[PDB]
Amino acid sequence: MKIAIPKERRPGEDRVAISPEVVKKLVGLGFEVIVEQGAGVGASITDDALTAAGATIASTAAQALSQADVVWKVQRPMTAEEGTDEVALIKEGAVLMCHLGALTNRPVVEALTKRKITAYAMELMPRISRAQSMDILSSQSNLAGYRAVIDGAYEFARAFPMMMTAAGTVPPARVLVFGVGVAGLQAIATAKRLGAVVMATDVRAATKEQVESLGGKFITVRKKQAEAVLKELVKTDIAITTALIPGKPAPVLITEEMVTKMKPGSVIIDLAVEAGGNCPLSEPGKIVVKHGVKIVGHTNVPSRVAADASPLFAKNLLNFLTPHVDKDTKTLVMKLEDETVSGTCVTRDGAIVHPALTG
Amino acid sequence: MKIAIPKERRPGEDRVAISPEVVKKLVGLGFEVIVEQGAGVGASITDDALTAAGATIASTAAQALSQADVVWKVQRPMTAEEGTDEVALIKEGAVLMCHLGALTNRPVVEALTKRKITAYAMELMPRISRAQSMDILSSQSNLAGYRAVIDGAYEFARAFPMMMTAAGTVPPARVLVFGVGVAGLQAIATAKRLGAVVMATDVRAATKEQVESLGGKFITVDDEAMKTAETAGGYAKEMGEEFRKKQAEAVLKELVKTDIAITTALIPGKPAPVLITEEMVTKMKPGSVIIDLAVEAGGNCPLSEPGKIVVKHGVKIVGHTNVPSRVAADASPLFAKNLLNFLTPHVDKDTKTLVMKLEDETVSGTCVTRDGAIVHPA
Amino acid sequence: SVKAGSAEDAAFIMKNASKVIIVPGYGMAVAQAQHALREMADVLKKEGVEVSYAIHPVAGRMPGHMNVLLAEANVPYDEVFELEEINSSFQTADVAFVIGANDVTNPAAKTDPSSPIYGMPILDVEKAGTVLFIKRSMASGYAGVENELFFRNNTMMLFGDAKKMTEQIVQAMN
Ligand SMILES: NC(=O)C1=CN([C@@H]2O[C@H](COP(=O)(O)OP(=O)(O)OC[C@H]3O[C@@H](n4cnc5c(N)ncnc54)[C@H](OP(=O)(O)O)[C@@H]3O)[C@@H](O)[C@H]2O)C=CC1
Ligand SMILES: Nc1ncnc2c1ncn2[C@@H]1O[C@H](COP(=O)(O)OP(=O)(O)OC[C@H]2O[C@@H](O)[C@H](O)[C@@H]2O)[C@@H](O)[C@H]1O
Ligand SMILES: Nc1ncnc2c1ncn2[C@@H]1O[C@H](COP(=O)(O)OP(=O)(O)OC[C@H]2O[C@@H](O)[C@H](O)[C@@H]2O)[C@@H](O)[C@H]1O
Repeated sequence: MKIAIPKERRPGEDRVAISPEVVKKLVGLGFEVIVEQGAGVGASITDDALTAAGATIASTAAQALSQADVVWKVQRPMTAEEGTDEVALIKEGAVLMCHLGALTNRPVVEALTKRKITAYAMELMPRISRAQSMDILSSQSNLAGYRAVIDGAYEFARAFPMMMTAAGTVPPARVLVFGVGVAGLQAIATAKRLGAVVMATDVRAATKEQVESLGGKFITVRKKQAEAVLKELVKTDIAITTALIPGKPAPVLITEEMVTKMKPGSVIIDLAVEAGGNCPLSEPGKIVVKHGVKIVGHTNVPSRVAADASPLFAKNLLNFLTPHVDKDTKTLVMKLEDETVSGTCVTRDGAIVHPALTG
Repeated sequence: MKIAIPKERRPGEDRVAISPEVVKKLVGLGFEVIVEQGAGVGASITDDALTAAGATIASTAAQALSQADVVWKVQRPMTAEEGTDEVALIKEGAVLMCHLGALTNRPVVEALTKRKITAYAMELMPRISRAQSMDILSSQSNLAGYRAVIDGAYEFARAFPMMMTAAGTVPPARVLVFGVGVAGLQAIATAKRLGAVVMATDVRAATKEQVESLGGKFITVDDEAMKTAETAGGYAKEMGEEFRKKQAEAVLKELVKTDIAITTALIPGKPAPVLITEEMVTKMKPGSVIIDLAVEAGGNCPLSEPGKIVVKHGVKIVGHTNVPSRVAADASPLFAKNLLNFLTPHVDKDTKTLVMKLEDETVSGTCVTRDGAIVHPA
Repeated sequence: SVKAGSAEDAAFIMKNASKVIIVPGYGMAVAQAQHALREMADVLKKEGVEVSYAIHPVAGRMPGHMNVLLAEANVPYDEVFELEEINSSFQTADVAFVIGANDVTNPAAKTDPSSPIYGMPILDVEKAGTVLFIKRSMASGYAGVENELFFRNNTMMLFGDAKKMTEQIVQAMN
């Protein structure tokens, strides 16, 4: 039984679905681990590091995937419509585990189904305590929240902390985090430890206590509490927007009228830019300046932390796969009664099986 | 009595030698403060805020400097030889206060001398306690220390802090700061803030205690040779090749585990000492980052190139020029305050005039030329 | 049916311990009790007692939630341990000082198959001589289930705010 991990071919993707640690666990389970040469370079994982953990290096993607019964990768495989038929490289009857984007990308699900590949879309992992260790949404977005603050501090022309010096005092940076999910919470924590004053807002009620549990202040006081948001936004140096709703466009939280009222030198980090942005002035993969405000909209923020993101992603993959390996006969049998298997399996043995995708 | 502040024209310079607060103080001393239009854009200081503080806005650089009998600048004036003759815009007889770089830029000194301009070089501020408030080197390098960590984190593909997670533990980053002067202390503090384990080293013995009080661990190399390391002004000296090998060996243990190496070491009047050779970067992990803050002075790492990020041996070597200007909106108000503190004691109140007391060692150590005569031995 | 307790009672128990494992959770973050917690550790360590911290991978409400707050209170990394390297030490522990944690310690995770937390690895705090829970009420955690340990014989509940309790616990000590 062979498992294979190719290089990520999508522009700007530097993560890889493997680490030296996870290679050791896979060989211990009975797998022959194969990975394409150069696959981990973006994540600071050399070919030498993988071989030392028990992996074999294939020189091309085709050779890596040719005989593999299990395929791990981070982003969904490219189809022939995208100009590079990666699904054709995957062996017929094989198992694929990755961030598939299955509900918004039916064509890749169809194409895999033609080759009778069983595909598990990791983003559809059920939200149960048992599966927190298998959850790629949490692990990857957490590092994005951290990154958002590092990117904000880089683009900002003042220091985050207050500094009392012989020449005078410079005040702290003021940060406003919109959306207090996983990314939002880590952004608050990273902003606060750097010495910034940190405000936050969110529609969910329980989140106020979460903001306060990191030393942030929640923006509080008929629907016009946008006044209270504006009052803080006008004083804000870095605004980090993290609000999304899967399968839908991101909600507009900072309008253009709102950015005109911000002070010059201010920056907005729009982490929701791939779903249309929480700010309409944001543009994928660009830093635009409007009304004296930098609106930063990098794509694939987890890949900006590829070297920590890759070990975590591969561990999520490992935690998902491990319960289904029976060494008694060196095979994987994915138990169907397992909620993690049924909730995540999109197609199997030449037919689509997920309720949301079936015709 | 007019004081004027033009916009900085040198490529990449976003700082400005003024702030709203400092304008107010200057008006109270009896100055008409004239700032060039758009001079504070890079420092996020608007024309309107300067105006509200009591300044007048001038449309061009020449128009701002025309009637000004004192001028404040960040970097030295460009000469005709450099592209645009700013020295020519300055009125004859006026006094110029700026980061002049007088010792390594004699051409600008004579050009100012030819126009009878009294020039005060702020980098030559004497090393005394009472002049700390006037010291532009410490105010700017302190912020460069902070900025080095932000630049390191930005170029680094991992996170700084330890985080226990459901997907596993992300370990803390390991940071090593070479040279623990003003910039190095702030680098340690900022790395610690972000959750890094911080190592540091220096030739001066007094620095071990400073590192430890910030929560860092000091790398001892030569207990005996570190005692006679400081000088009259609190600076290091040329240690020699023997100590350089001793240092490289002791450092190796941690440098092979180091994720971010920040080098800040300077020696007055000399090239920056080599602390991380090309051979030592061969031993560093892939994805590691070196921030060479001494790059304009030669570099603590010879692979550094000013204004560029060099990639070699799987290691990013970063050598941004003018690091203080990467924090221009904090650097500017502090630079403006350095100048104010230097100028304030010499303002003869009830004559609305500026009499720079010659007996003051703050004035004598700083003055490079006056009334058409180069005064300071150089 | 719960053996309740106070600041004075809890201070005897830990001062007469050769080893104490601190188990921080969400409630510790809500109360912002990490400064006073590390304060309690300094007093324990000064007596010659061995102090460590057991960090569950999902303690709090975000990854590294306990880590950033402990780092803010200046607790050294060498004292902080992840679930997998500290779980066996609970046998050798005289007390497990559970401060604002709950789901993280709940044994229904490996006993009750119909439980929402079933399959989630937990910190084995019950292996210690005694367990001290700091929380305001008998209310559940995030998962919304009761914890058997609350009404266990060798458990002591410290009902109150985590910062205030710990502060008061430091006072009873010297
Ligand atoms: N870490 C993460 O990224 C994620 C974690 N979770 C879940 O959250 C849970 C975290 O576990 P755990 O850390 O034990 O937290 P829990 O929610 O299980 O327990 C927290 C306890 O703290 C107490 N508490 C709340 N406020 C205070 C206060 N001010 N002073 C003293 N006590 C207080 C509560 O009791 P009382 O009200 O009586 O005081 C409560 O029982 C897990 O179930 C995990 O799966 C969910 C999503 C993300
Ligand atoms: N118009 C809006 N205004 C403000 N916030 C919004 C809006 N629309 C959505 N949000 C917020 O944006 C958020 C961040 O984006 P998500 O990727 O959906 O966060 P996610 O990690 O998927 O959900 C939060 C999860 O993590 C835990 O903290 C918590 O237990 C919860 O299960 C959510 O917290 C949500 O409340
Ligand atoms: N080979 C070397 N190895 C290690 N450190 C070196 C070396 N050569 C110089 N240094 C160190 O590099 C330093 C940083 O550069 P400088 O700008 O020259 O130092 P500076 O910021 O001016 O600090 C000097 C003074 O300020 C106070 O912080 C401190 O009390 C000290 O007296 C000094 O701390 C110095 O000890």
